[PDB]
Amino acid sequence: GITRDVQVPDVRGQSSADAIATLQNRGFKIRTLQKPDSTIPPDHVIGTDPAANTSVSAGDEITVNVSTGPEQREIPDVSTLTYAEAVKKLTAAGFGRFKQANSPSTPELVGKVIGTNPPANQTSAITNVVIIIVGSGPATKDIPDVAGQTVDVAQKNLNVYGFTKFSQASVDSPRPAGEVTGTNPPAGTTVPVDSVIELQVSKGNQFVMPDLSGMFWVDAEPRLRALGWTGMLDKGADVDAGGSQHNRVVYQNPPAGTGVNRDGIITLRFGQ
Repeated sequence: GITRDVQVPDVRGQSSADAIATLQNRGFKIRTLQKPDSTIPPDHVIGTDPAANTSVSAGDEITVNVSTGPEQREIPDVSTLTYAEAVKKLTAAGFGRFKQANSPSTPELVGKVIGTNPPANQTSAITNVVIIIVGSGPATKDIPDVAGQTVDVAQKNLNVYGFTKFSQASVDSPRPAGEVTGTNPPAGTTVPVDSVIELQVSKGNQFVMPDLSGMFWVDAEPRLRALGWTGMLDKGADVDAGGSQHNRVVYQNPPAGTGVNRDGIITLRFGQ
């Protein structure tokens, strides 16, 4: 006959709080089901389940249908070199709306994704499109080790790398003239190909002078002139000192057999 089960008053059409409050007061329990987006029944009670409207035992669980606000996704982080995973991630994020832009960038960002133009840690809508920019187009390269090679070879190596602008600075060195001492920037330094690279060149500024010891100046003179000597000649006073000194070279300031300065300055003396 009459059910000892109790029919539970419904209060749908108001709010979740009021509905739950009524049931909770009576000792009933509820189950709340959330669904993302408000295109489906809002979090406020518009409808309920007739379980409560039926005679049930006091202390049952009534299901309430709730929806949560608009769906947005926070953008997952991905390795910049892994564009495939990046696009995958936007796709797995719902929207899957992405653009790929290439921009000439600083050498370190070239070759990989730099990020997204909109904030990549923040939320984007499922209808929102994210433009992703990848660094492309380098005009920078790292200069190789170039020391011990000739200037001609050095400039050639630099030109091969695309460094068309070079300048060579020659400084005196024990190292022979022509050997590249090194470069202004060290090896491995990434620089623009359109930059002017400085090749520092060893300048020996020395050439070996042949023996002229104990000979006559009548021999010394044509020999020096013949070898293309052009410097400063020290001819002092003519001194009659005897046979040992007659037109004989007394000493040669730069020792025979070694390298003499680029000037070639020879100090020699003869008597008369």
